Amino acid sequence: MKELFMVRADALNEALAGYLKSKNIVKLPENFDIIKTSHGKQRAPSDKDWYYKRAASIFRKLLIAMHEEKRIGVKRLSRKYGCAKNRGSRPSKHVDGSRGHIRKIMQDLERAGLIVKDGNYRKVSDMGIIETGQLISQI
Amino acid sequence: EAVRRSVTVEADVFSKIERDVAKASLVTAPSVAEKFNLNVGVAQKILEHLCAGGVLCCLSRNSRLRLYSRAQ
Amino acid sequence: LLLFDKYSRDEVVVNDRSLKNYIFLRSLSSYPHTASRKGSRQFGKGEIPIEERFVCGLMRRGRNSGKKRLAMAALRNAFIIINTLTGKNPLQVLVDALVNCGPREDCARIGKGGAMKRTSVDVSPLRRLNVAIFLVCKGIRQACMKSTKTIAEAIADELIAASRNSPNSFGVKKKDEIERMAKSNR
Amino acid sequence: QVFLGEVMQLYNKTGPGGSITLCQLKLEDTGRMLHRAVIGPIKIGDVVTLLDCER
Amino acid sequence: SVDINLEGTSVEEIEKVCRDFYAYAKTLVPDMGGVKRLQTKKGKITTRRSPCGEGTNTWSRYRISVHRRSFSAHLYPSVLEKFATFLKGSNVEISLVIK
Amino acid sequence: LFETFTSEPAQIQHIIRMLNTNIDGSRRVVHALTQIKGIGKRMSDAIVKRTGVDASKRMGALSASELELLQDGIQNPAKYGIPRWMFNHQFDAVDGTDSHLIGNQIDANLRFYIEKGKKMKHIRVCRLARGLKVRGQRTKSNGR
Amino acid sequence: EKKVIAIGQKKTAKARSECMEGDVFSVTVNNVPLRLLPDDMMASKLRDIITRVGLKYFENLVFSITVRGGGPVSKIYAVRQAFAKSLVAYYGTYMDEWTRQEIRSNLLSFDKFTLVADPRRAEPKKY
RNA sequence: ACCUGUCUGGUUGAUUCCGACAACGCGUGAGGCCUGGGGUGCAGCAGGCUGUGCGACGGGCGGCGGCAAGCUGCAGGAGGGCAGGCGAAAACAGGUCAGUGAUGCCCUCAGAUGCUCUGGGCUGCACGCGCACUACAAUGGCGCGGCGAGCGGGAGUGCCGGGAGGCGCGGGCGAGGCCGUGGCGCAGCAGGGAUGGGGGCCUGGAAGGGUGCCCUGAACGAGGAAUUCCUAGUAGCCGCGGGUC
Repeated sequence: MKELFMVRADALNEALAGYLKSKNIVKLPENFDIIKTSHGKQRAPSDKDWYYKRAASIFRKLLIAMHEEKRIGVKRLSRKYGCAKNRGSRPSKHVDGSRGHIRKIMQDLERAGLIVKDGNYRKVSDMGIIETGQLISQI
Repeated sequence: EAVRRSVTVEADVFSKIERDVAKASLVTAPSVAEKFNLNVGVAQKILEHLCAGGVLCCLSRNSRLRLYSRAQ
Repeated sequence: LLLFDKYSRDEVVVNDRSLKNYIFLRSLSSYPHTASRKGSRQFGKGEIPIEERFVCGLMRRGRNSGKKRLAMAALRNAFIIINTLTGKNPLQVLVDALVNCGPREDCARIGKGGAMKRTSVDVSPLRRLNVAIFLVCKGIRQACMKSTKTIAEAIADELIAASRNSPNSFGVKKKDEIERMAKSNR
Repeated sequence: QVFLGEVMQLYNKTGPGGSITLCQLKLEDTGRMLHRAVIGPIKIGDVVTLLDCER
Repeated sequence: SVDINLEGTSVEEIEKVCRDFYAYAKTLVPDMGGVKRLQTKKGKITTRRSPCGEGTNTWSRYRISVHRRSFSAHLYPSVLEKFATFLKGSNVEISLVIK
Repeated sequence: LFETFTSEPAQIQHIIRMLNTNIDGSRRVVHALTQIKGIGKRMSDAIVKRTGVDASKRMGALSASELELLQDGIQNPAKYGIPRWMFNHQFDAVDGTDSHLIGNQIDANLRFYIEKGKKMKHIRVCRLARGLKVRGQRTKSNGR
Repeated sequence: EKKVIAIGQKKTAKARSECMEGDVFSVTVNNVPLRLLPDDMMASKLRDIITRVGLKYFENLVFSITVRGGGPVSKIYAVRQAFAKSLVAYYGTYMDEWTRQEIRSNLLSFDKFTLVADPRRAEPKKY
């Protein structure tokens, strides 16, 4: 997927996140407005639509892992969404992301048919390939 | 010395700083916050508002600093 | 080739014959960052560009150690405010800051015997440039620490006030403070 | 008034630290050759600025 | 399908082993693969020198490194046995996988 | 151009009296609400998001209508859909009902805590009655 | 058809480059085109090489640069060395050689590390 | 007794060498050496791997010194004092009897100075001191998006949960940060995270241990006399992994 990269990365993200919100294919949890998103974070995310903006970021990470011909799970994906925890007087150690909402945000990407599992790894499917193709045609 | 710069606009500084930024060549958001007693947070959105009007053209859009100069 | 894609290094006139050897104005990169091994050859501080010598003076006081990308981004901003406040080439206003802040004569203690006498000492051109960099990077940092001034403004504040000699700039009121101690002992 | 001085000869690093060296200094238009103590790093072929107004 | 795997800590011994084995393998087969050398699996132990706390932080680093060599072919099991009899005068550890 | 200027409010009360606390109108509502003893930077993000007042408004600029939308949001946060695990004083020792202590309630709980412990000869409040460090901390070198 | 591979590297950042006789000049470093690089210092350190050599030598040459390892800034000098090394290796293979000597002399006088590796590695002290 | 050898001088990191010399010849140490690091020749094989070599000697050139040793600048060059390793003779009443099935001697051996179990202590605290950690913030902090190392190469996965964590399969990993951007905006303030309260967990037989959530939010606004470390991919900043477990 060479044409994935030939548009701007963050400009892809709200175009992707606004797609997942408009098509209603990712569903909000009950406590979405108060999730720390890691145990290293100090506040909840300030953005009201942070949940979609992450769903665009996760689906982009599965897109590039398919471009690298590599399989990615939820636990390895949380490491990409971890920050460095202010541990008080101790040195600030890197901690992992919150796995719980990442698992549900990928299950909604299975319901839309974007992400189809291959063995024990979920992979991007042809439906995810096509629907990105109209998006990056428009960016 | 404790300073807490006013987070308000009193309808007399806004035309005062609009006359002031029309005077100067280049102004930045912390500079009006020191020359006047404004928070630089409200001073940031004023100069974006004077960029929305035909008062000053946007120079550099960076998160560290947003620079503004007079139009034409 | 132009600095920051905007400013030409070629049309920068260092008027001082003393510092013309050491202020490096040969266009080698659009950015200040050239990771060259010029410190090893014992005089190559006059071979890395003056803006790279300047941004290395910024990244100071421990917490900013080595943050050159932060400094030259905060100089990329600092040259736009300078150029649109003055019209001059911001490299030309930078070299005019350092020739107006390097102390030409200094006070030091010299004695071959056990008794040492404080005497006036002439300053080398490369030392004159080294401590011109040091005095303005102190005044930039100390004026932007616990105030509403940013790093990108305090560069623009000091280097403008250093280029037109005035007691506001921290460099020349420390340069003249140094040279007064030379006349204090001679 | 400041007089610029070109260094032809370097000898005798002195002082406590050894930074200060005595350098035989040429003036441009006159040619008058004078020793002078210079603190920083110096090379033969540099030009130094003197402001002592006495020598 | 034979996988001749051999591991050794001494390198001047394990190079004499692969040399005489390749002198033995070219007598057998010309489709024999060349000797492939896998990653030298190396390990270090860092240890305080003093048996007490009187000295400076004097740390002695001891290292072990085992060198691996491999051979791959598809031969007859009687040839595998005469290969096996050949590599028992060698102190290199020998293990074989027939898959 | 003041009238076409919209974003930041013209007149703001400098301090607001609420729940026996003074909260500065200069701060924005999530940062202003944390001056209340018992409301931190995480709980105030929860209260403003659940109630629905604008976080981008300075707190003194708030009307009395949305201000009473915040004080009941503080008093019973379980009404405003806030989960149990984000509470100050949850799973109580006597009543056993999850709650969130605000203002003078914490110290009156804390004054009750040392008072009930000194009656029962509790060691942990006995060191706290003498100001000694009572957790796993070391007390030879530091805390002097 | 025509394709060369040359590698340049900083501290532990290694960078391959592949130069081909494509339709139009393009530099897609790490599968990302040069105009859409998020790091502008990555882009400008490529662009001043094009400014030094001049755009006429990059007429039809497509550079698909990949980089791995190292940090942010050592990745800049990894590809900057690898971009110039693959440029001169294309002229040495597929074009006339006296221009390649003309180009190499242009770059070596410009900056030494554009075409040769910086031997300066992370050399850690002991305790 | 001792001295010369083992030195007037020059030189070297080196008692390294040049040289003059009642000394001449040797030997340890130094060097040579061994390991890693960069450059590429060949060979073999498949975040590429490991064999074999080459490559630098201060060689060339200029100037000093000239039986000179050498020093110094430049060119060439991937490289012109790279980082380690072994490390002489003599010492010291240096430390270790608490590493030892290494041990002399002295003392103890049944109400034991033996072993083992349980509990407590080694973590007590008006105080003095060493080394570090985190800071005092705007060159910052917080929230998202983007890009992201090496040593070490075993581990991810699916599901539940807000987090910690849990469960079931199971050949299998990557950081602070930086960039972009939103908020705060000089405030003991969204700096700082000490102390304390309530809840959830992990390990273990056992929490004073660790972790997670909420809340409380201390001193500290640049630190006296003093004093440490450091010359280039170094100091510093910044994490990561391993030993312990």
